[PDB]
Amino acid sequence: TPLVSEEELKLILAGAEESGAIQPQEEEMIHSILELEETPVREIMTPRVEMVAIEDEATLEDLLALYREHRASRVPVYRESVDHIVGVAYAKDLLDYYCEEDLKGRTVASITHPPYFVPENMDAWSLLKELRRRKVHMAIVVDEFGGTAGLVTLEDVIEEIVGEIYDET
Amino acid sequence: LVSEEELKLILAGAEESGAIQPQEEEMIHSILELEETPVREIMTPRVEMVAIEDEATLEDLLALYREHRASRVPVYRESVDHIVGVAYAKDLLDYYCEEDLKGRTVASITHPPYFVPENMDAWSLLKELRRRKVHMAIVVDEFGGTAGLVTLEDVIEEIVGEIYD
Repeated sequence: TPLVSEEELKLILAGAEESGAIQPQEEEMIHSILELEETPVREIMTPRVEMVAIEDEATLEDLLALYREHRASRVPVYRESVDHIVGVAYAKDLLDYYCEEDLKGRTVASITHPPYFVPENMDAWSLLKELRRRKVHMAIVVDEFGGTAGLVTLEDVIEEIVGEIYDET
Repeated sequence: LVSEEELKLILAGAEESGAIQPQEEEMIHSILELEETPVREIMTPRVEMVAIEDEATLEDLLALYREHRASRVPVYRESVDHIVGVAYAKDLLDYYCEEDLKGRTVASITHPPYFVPENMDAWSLLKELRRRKVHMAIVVDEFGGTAGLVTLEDVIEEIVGEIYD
């Protein structure tokens, strides 16, 4: 019945927290849902200078060594430099070859998944929708000149809703 | 000071005013429904669990991963009704093929389990998973048997919808 703007809705959500009608984390999650459409992926991505990446003609043994050193479960794959991403490799795919053959016998290109590119100013609400329907849960973020701006994952969006939960061990 | 009755009317008013689109309001409703969802309704039941005995070798675990593709595997002692931990398949990458895989068993890499009752709500579960920094819980029945398993992703999918595998 009441005519309610999105601005008013946010203010009422704070009032429901103070009223104890909703728990503080319930309010924060609902508020974060509302902020998704206003959050560009540039603010939640792993930036280019912080991402773990590997060249396409490296071997699965190099990828294994990379995993043991940095813990990155998903690794962008590039040809000449990190500004030319040609796909994405998953550390867990090594388990299909580990101790079954010499990991030096295959290149990373042989297990690479096709990349999904999103611009820096895409909003996190749109990103959530796009990521959910695809079999790869990460996107390569591209700057306004076509270079690599960074990486963003479905997990990164989820964490904006529920907070950080757990990472490594 | 806003009552819980008003909050539900206001979210309804907000969709009808154009403030939020229906998917957004579906997500918000799911958030508010988490405390009324028992883990029993979102868990993988015992009859669909993939589990491994704790004295199986790391080689057995690797073979099981290739057959069934589960990244996290409950670990049990005598039958699946005595879960003693959880094994993470990528931890295998940290062990050498030459002797660790037949020299070690799943018990060498198991993480201690977190047990919850069947009627625990998904809101309480989410908070506990956050506090304990684990992504999985073993759901137990009233008699201490294994009812199933429930994961952080199970809860997330209640909020955002199905995630294509």
